[PDB]
Amino acid sequence: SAIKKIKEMFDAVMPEDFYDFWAFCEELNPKNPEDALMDTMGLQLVGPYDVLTGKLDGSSYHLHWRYYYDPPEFMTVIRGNEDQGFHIGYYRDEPQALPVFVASNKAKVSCEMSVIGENLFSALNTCITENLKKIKDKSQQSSLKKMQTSLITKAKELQYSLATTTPAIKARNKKVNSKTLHKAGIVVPVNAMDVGYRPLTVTDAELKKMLKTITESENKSAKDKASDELQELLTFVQFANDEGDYGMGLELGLDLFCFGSKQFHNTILQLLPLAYQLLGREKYAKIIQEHLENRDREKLS
Repeated sequence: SAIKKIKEMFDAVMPEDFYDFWAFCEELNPKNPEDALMDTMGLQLVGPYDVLTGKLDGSSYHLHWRYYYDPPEFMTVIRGNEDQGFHIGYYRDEPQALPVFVASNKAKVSCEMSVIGENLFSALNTCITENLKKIKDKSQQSSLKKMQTSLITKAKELQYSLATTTPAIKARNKKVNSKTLHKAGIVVPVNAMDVGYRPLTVTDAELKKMLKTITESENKSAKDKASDELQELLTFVQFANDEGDYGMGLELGLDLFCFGSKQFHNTILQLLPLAYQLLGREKYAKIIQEHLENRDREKLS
Protein backbone atom coordinates (compact mmCIF):
# COMPACT_ATOMS: atom_id res chain seq x y z
CA SER A 1 0.00 0.00 0.00
CA ALA A 2 2.63 2.48 1.14
CA ILE A 3 5.05 0.85 -1.27
CA LYS A 4 2.99 1.08 -4.44
CA LYS A 5 2.14 4.77 -3.98
CA ILE A 6 5.78 5.77 -3.41
CA LYS A 7 6.60 4.13 -6.75
CA GLU A 8 3.44 5.76 -8.12
CA MET A 9 4.55 9.32 -7.32
CA PHE A 10 8.33 9.30 -6.76
CA ASP A 11 9.28 6.50 -9.22
CA ALA A 12 11.82 4.90 -6.90
CA VAL A 13 12.15 2.08 -4.37
CA MET A 14 12.90 3.06 -0.77
CA PRO A 15 15.26 1.11 1.50
CA GLU A 16 14.20 -0.79 4.60
CA ASP A 17 15.53 1.91 6.94
CA PHE A 18 13.22 4.48 5.31
CA TYR A 19 10.12 2.64 6.56
CA ASP A 20 11.71 1.59 9.86
CA PHE A 21 12.62 5.23 10.58
CA TRP A 22 8.98 6.31 10.26
CA ALA A 23 7.98 3.54 12.66
CA PHE A 24 10.64 4.81 15.07
CA CYS A 25 9.17 8.31 14.75
CA GLU A 26 5.62 6.99 15.21
CA GLU A 27 6.66 5.56 18.59
CA LEU A 28 7.96 9.05 19.47
CA ASN A 29 5.05 11.24 18.26
CA PRO A 30 2.12 9.02 17.22
CA LYS A 31 -0.15 11.84 16.01
CA ASN A 32 2.51 13.64 13.93
CA PRO A 33 5.37 11.22 13.21
CA GLU A 34 6.80 13.78 10.76
CA ASP A 35 7.31 16.27 13.62
CA ALA A 36 8.91 13.78 16.03
CA LEU A 37 12.29 15.51 15.57
CA MET A 38 10.90 19.07 15.55
CA ASP A 39 10.97 20.16 19.19
CA THR A 40 14.26 18.31 19.72
CA MET A 41 16.43 19.30 16.74
CA GLY A 42 14.04 21.13 14.43
CA LEU A 43 13.82 18.61 11.60
CA GLN A 44 10.74 17.40 9.73
CA LEU A 45 10.27 14.30 7.59
CA VAL A 46 9.36 15.34 4.04
CA GLY A 47 9.62 14.14 0.45
CA PRO A 48 8.49 10.53 0.05
CA TYR A 49 7.56 10.63 3.74
CA ASP A 50 4.65 12.92 2.82
CA VAL A 51 2.97 9.90 1.24
CA LEU A 52 2.86 8.26 4.68
CA THR A 53 1.29 11.41 6.17
CA GLY A 54 -1.29 12.43 3.55
CA LYS A 55 -0.65 16.17 3.07
CA LEU A 56 -0.22 15.27 -0.63
CA ASP A 57 -2.27 12.33 -1.96
CA GLY A 58 -4.15 13.33 -5.12
CA SER A 59 5.35 13.40 -12.40
CA SER A 60 6.01 16.63 -10.48
CA TYR A 61 6.73 15.12 -7.06
CA HIS A 62 10.49 14.50 -7.45
CA LEU A 63 10.97 18.28 -7.39
CA HIS A 64 8.86 18.53 -4.21
CA TRP A 65 11.48 19.44 -1.56
CA ARG A 66 14.33 19.48 -4.11
CA TYR A 67 16.78 22.15 -2.98
CA TYR A 68 18.86 24.39 -5.24
CA TYR A 69 22.01 22.23 -5.17
CA ASP A 70 20.32 18.80 -5.12
CA PRO A 71 21.56 16.68 -8.04
CA PRO A 72 19.26 14.04 -9.59
CA GLU A 73 20.98 11.37 -7.48
CA PHE A 74 19.90 13.21 -4.31
CA MET A 75 16.36 12.94 -2.96
CA THR A 76 15.48 14.85 0.20
CA VAL A 77 13.66 13.06 3.01
CA ILE A 78 14.30 15.36 6.03
CA ARG A 79 14.28 19.17 6.09
CA GLY A 80 15.99 21.42 8.62
CA ASN A 81 17.29 24.92 9.24
CA GLU A 82 15.70 27.24 6.68
CA ASP A 83 18.35 29.94 7.14
CA GLN A 84 21.11 27.47 6.24
CA GLY A 85 18.95 25.44 3.87
CA PHE A 86 19.81 22.29 5.81
CA HIS A 87 18.28 19.01 4.65
CA ILE A 88 18.97 15.26 4.57
CA GLY A 89 18.39 12.89 1.67
CA TYR A 90 19.22 9.62 -0.04
CA TYR A 91 22.08 9.61 -2.55
CA ARG A 92 21.50 7.10 -5.36
CA ASP A 93 24.04 6.38 -8.11
CA GLU A 94 21.63 4.33 -10.25
CA PRO A 95 17.87 5.06 -10.21
CA GLN A 96 16.97 1.35 -10.21
CA ALA A 97 19.49 0.62 -7.49
CA LEU A 98 19.01 1.46 -3.83
CA PRO A 99 20.66 4.48 -2.17
CA VAL A 100 24.36 4.04 -1.47
CA PHE A 101 24.41 6.36 1.58
CA VAL A 102 22.66 9.21 3.38
CA ALA A 103 23.92 12.76 2.89
CA SER A 104 23.17 16.26 4.17
CA ASN A 105 23.55 19.63 2.46
CA LYS A 106 23.25 23.29 3.43
CA ALA A 107 21.76 24.71 0.23
CA LYS A 108 22.28 28.33 1.32
CA VAL A 109 25.97 27.77 2.15
CA SER A 110 27.48 25.66 -0.64
CA CYS A 111 26.81 22.67 -2.89
CA GLU A 112 29.00 20.27 -0.91
CA MET A 113 27.48 16.97 0.20
CA SER A 114 28.30 15.46 3.61
CA VAL A 115 27.93 11.70 4.01
CA ILE A 116 26.49 11.13 7.49
CA GLY A 117 25.63 7.43 7.31
CA GLU A 118 24.37 4.49 5.31
CA ASN A 119 20.87 4.62 6.86
CA LEU A 120 18.72 7.28 8.50
CA PHE A 121 19.45 5.95 11.99
CA SER A 122 23.17 6.57 11.49
CA ALA A 123 22.27 9.87 9.81
CA LEU A 124 20.34 11.00 12.88
CA ASN A 125 23.05 9.72 15.23
CA THR A 126 25.56 11.88 13.35
CA CYS A 127 23.29 14.93 13.65
CA ILE A 128 22.64 14.33 17.36
CA THR A 129 26.34 13.93 18.17
CA GLU A 130 27.22 17.12 16.28
CA ASN A 131 24.46 19.10 18.01
CA LEU A 132 25.47 17.88 21.48
CA LYS A 133 28.92 19.50 21.23
CA LYS A 134 27.50 22.99 20.66
CA ILE A 135 26.66 25.14 23.68
CA LYS A 136 23.12 24.85 25.00
CA ASP A 137 20.90 24.85 28.10
CA LYS A 138 20.76 22.07 30.67
CA SER A 139 17.30 21.02 29.45
CA GLN A 140 18.23 20.85 25.76
CA GLN A 141 21.04 18.53 26.62
CA SER A 142 18.45 16.60 28.63
CA SER A 143 15.78 16.52 25.91
CA LEU A 144 18.08 15.42 23.03
CA LYS A 145 20.36 13.08 25.04
CA LYS A 146 17.21 11.02 25.79
CA MET A 147 16.50 10.78 22.02
CA GLN A 148 19.99 9.49 21.40
CA THR A 149 19.33 6.69 23.90
CA SER A 150 16.04 5.94 22.12
CA LEU A 151 17.70 6.12 18.69
CA ILE A 152 20.60 3.89 19.76
CA THR A 153 18.40 1.20 21.27
CA LYS A 154 16.00 1.00 18.32
CA ALA A 155 18.90 0.89 15.86
CA LYS A 156 20.33 -2.23 17.52
CA GLU A 157 17.03 -4.13 17.86
CA LEU A 158 16.52 -3.50 14.15
CA GLN A 159 20.29 -4.04 13.69
CA TYR A 160 21.27 -0.93 11.72
CA SER A 161 24.82 0.43 11.76
CA LEU A 162 25.20 3.87 13.35
CA ALA A 163 28.74 4.50 12.04
CA THR A 164 29.33 7.47 9.75
CA THR A 165 30.94 5.14 7.20
CA THR A 166 30.48 1.44 6.46
CA PRO A 167 32.45 -1.09 4.37
CA ALA A 168 29.89 -0.75 1.56
CA ILE A 169 30.42 3.02 1.45
CA LYS A 170 34.20 2.56 1.34
CA ALA A 171 33.80 -0.07 -1.39
CA ARG A 172 31.61 2.37 -3.32
CA ASN A 173 34.17 5.16 -2.93
CA LYS A 174 36.75 2.83 -4.53
CA LYS A 175 34.58 2.85 -7.68
CA VAL A 176 34.12 6.62 -7.80
CA ASN A 177 35.68 8.23 -10.87
CA SER A 178 35.58 11.83 -9.61
CA LYS A 179 34.51 13.42 -6.33
CA THR A 180 32.73 16.29 -8.18
CA LEU A 181 32.43 19.79 -6.71
CA HIS A 182 29.74 18.54 -4.32
CA LYS A 183 32.33 15.94 -3.16
CA ALA A 184 29.81 13.07 -3.03
CA GLY A 185 31.29 11.29 -6.06
CA ILE A 186 30.18 9.78 -9.35
CA VAL A 187 30.18 6.11 -10.38
CA VAL A 188 30.03 5.05 -14.05
CA PRO A 189 30.96 1.71 -15.67
CA VAL A 190 34.52 1.18 -16.90
CA ASN A 191 35.25 -1.85 -19.09
CA ALA A 192 38.45 -3.84 -19.65
CA MET A 193 39.82 -1.33 -22.17
CA ASP A 194 39.21 1.35 -19.52
CA VAL A 195 36.44 2.97 -21.56
CA GLY A 196 33.60 4.81 -19.84
CA TYR A 197 35.18 7.66 -17.89
CA ARG A 198 37.62 10.39 -18.86
CA PRO A 199 38.98 13.00 -16.43
CA LEU A 200 38.67 16.72 -17.00
CA THR A 201 41.67 18.46 -18.55
CA VAL A 202 41.49 21.01 -15.71
CA THR A 203 41.49 20.55 -11.94
CA ASP A 204 38.57 21.49 -9.69
CA ALA A 205 40.33 24.61 -8.37
CA GLU A 206 41.33 25.85 -11.84
CA LEU A 207 37.77 25.06 -12.99
CA LYS A 208 36.12 27.31 -10.40
CA LYS A 209 38.43 30.17 -11.36
CA MET A 210 37.36 29.64 -14.98
CA LEU A 211 33.67 29.77 -14.10
CA LYS A 212 34.15 32.72 -11.73
CA THR A 213 35.76 34.79 -14.49
CA ILE A 214 32.85 34.05 -16.83
CA THR A 215 30.13 35.07 -14.36
CA GLU A 216 31.81 37.78 -12.21
CA SER A 217 34.69 39.61 -13.91
CA GLU A 218 35.06 42.85 -15.89
CA ASN A 219 37.62 42.09 -18.58
CA LYS A 220 36.06 41.26 -21.94
CA SER A 221 39.49 39.83 -22.73
CA ALA A 222 39.59 37.48 -19.73
CA LYS A 223 35.91 36.50 -19.85
CA ASP A 224 36.02 35.59 -23.55
CA LYS A 225 39.14 33.46 -23.00
CA ALA A 226 37.57 31.67 -20.03
CA SER A 227 34.42 31.20 -22.11
CA ASP A 228 36.56 29.74 -24.89
CA GLU A 229 38.25 27.43 -22.38
CA LEU A 230 34.78 26.19 -21.46
CA GLN A 231 34.06 25.50 -25.14
CA GLU A 232 37.25 23.44 -25.38
CA LEU A 233 36.00 21.34 -22.45
CA LEU A 234 32.59 21.04 -24.12
CA THR A 235 34.34 20.00 -27.33
CA PHE A 236 36.40 17.41 -25.43
CA VAL A 237 33.19 16.00 -23.91
CA GLN A 238 31.70 15.13 -27.30
CA PHE A 239 34.93 13.45 -28.38
CA ALA A 240 34.58 11.39 -25.19
CA ASN A 241 30.89 10.74 -25.87
CA ASP A 242 31.70 9.61 -29.41
CA GLU A 243 34.32 7.22 -27.99
CA GLY A 244 32.19 6.02 -25.05
CA ASP A 245 33.70 7.99 -22.13
CA TYR A 246 30.31 9.28 -20.99
CA GLY A 247 31.45 10.05 -17.44
CA MET A 248 33.24 13.29 -18.32
CA GLY A 249 30.10 15.01 -19.57
CA LEU A 250 28.44 13.85 -16.36
CA GLU A 251 31.26 15.30 -14.23
CA LEU A 252 31.41 18.68 -15.97
CA GLY A 253 27.62 18.98 -16.13
CA LEU A 254 27.38 18.38 -12.38
CA ASP A 255 30.28 20.78 -11.79
CA LEU A 256 28.44 23.57 -13.61
CA PHE A 257 25.28 22.65 -11.69
CA CYS A 258 27.32 22.80 -8.47
CA PHE A 259 28.62 26.29 -9.29
CA GLY A 260 25.04 27.56 -9.03
CA SER A 261 25.16 30.26 -11.72
CA LYS A 262 21.98 30.15 -13.79
CA GLN A 263 23.98 31.29 -16.83
CA PHE A 264 25.06 27.67 -17.32
CA HIS A 265 21.55 26.20 -17.27
CA ASN A 266 21.51 25.98 -21.07
CA THR A 267 24.98 24.41 -21.04
CA ILE A 268 23.95 21.92 -18.33
CA LEU A 269 21.16 20.50 -20.49
CA GLN A 270 23.88 20.31 -23.14
CA LEU A 271 25.57 17.71 -20.91
CA LEU A 272 23.57 15.97 -18.18
CA PRO A 273 20.43 14.92 -20.13
CA LEU A 274 22.61 13.41 -22.86
CA ALA A 275 24.97 11.90 -20.28
CA TYR A 276 22.26 10.29 -18.15
CA GLN A 277 20.63 8.74 -21.21
CA LEU A 278 23.87 7.31 -22.62
CA LEU A 279 24.54 5.90 -19.13
CA GLY A 280 21.15 4.16 -19.02
CA ARG A 281 19.84 6.54 -16.32
CA GLU A 282 16.75 7.84 -18.10
CA LYS A 283 14.93 9.17 -15.02
CA TYR A 284 17.87 11.32 -13.87
CA ALA A 285 17.82 12.96 -17.30
CA LYS A 286 14.18 13.90 -16.69
CA ILE A 287 14.96 15.09 -13.14
CA ILE A 288 17.55 17.70 -14.12
CA GLN A 289 15.43 18.99 -17.01
CA GLU A 290 12.56 19.87 -14.66
CA HIS A 291 14.76 21.15 -11.81
CA LEU A 292 16.42 23.88 -13.88
CA GLU A 293 13.04 24.47 -15.50
CA ASN A 294 12.07 26.04 -12.13
CA ARG A 295 15.05 26.27 -9.78
CA ASP A 296 14.22 29.19 -7.45
CA ARG A 297 11.17 27.99 -5.63
CA GLU A 298 9.02 27.52 -2.56
CA LYS A 299 10.06 23.92 -1.89
CA LEU A 300 6.73 23.11 -0.10
CA SER A 301 4.85 21.99 -3.21
